[PDB]
Amino acid sequence: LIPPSMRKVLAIRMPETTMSYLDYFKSQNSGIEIDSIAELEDIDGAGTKGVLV
Amino acid sequence: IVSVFNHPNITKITSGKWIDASTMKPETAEAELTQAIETIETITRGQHRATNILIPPSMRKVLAIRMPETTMSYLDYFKSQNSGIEIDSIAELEDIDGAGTKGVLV
Amino acid sequence: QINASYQRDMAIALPGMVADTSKYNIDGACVVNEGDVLVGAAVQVVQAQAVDGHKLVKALTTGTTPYGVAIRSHWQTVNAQNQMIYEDGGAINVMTSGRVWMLSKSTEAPTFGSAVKLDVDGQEKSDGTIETTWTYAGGWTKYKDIQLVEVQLHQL
Amino acid sequence: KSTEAPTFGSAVKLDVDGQEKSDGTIETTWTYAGGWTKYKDIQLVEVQLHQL
Repeated sequence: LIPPSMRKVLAIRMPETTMSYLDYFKSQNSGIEIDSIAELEDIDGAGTKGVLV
Repeated sequence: IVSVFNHPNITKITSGKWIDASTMKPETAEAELTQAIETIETITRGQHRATNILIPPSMRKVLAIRMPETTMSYLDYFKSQNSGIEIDSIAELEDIDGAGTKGVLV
Repeated sequence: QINASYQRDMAIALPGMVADTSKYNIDGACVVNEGDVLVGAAVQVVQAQAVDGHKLVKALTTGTTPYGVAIRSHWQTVNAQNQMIYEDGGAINVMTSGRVWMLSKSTEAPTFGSAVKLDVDGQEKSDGTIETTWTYAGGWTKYKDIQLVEVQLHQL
Repeated sequence: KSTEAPTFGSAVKLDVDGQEKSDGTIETTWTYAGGWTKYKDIQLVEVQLHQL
């Protein structure tokens, strides 16, 4: 689970190729679901973000 | 009567110039377009998704550049990552305030 | 592409809203006189009819004593200047005891249980002049740039 | 914690622990109601509570 504002980080294409980081990561790691939860934007009340695995 | 560029409740984004003295920047355009789409997504809390883009007719040359060390272009990559959107050109966007100011509408 | 879900929080209360279901009391035999009353602002009694039974209420003014706070109703109110008011010459709801949300002119949270300070126009505000015997019930929230406060009202 | 019956209508005074006392250091606006009963070495008193 990742915050929605970090969805664009995983969509950057790797250099010298025409696929994103997320596609390669999903190909390497089969059977794992990645999703976004807006409650992860602020985890302590000061704007700090977090990722939950 | 209030125009669509002067509406006081819409979201305006300041941008770095895509063309700076005949120096194309094909990554800034893609970054700002993605930012605008994500802003529309996150401001209505998921109830509305962007579907149409209108760009000046003179900026279609920026989106036709081949990405380095490959074949397919920036526009093709953008469409592949954001299938389901329509991009068009409007001549009313060449000038938005009478002094040469350009703009993009999403 | 990966999905996302968002979350939003409802507001707490609105001006002239009964805070909770504690012991309360509302008077509905009162009639507005010479003007109109904003919902959520203090009122005062100018004259009580001896034999007819109705009481004449109007917006609070300097050098007077408040009697109650008008509360919300979707039937006995009219929509004017983008707010909800009670017009002249009509029945009014005046809450004389209990917890209620009312408009404020202050800037900082008040201390629990202290006395309530009133402004000249019938709205809550610290360091005011009009003296009251009501208390603060520990409520301090804002609904889209409108400042509200929770007040405990004792019957006169 | 007292030993004498209270007078009806008089104000009640509490103790530091939080229990009733005939001569306490905490002033309170409550009232006595008249009842004065003991249940197996425990002293009870009936108090009328007013809203703050």
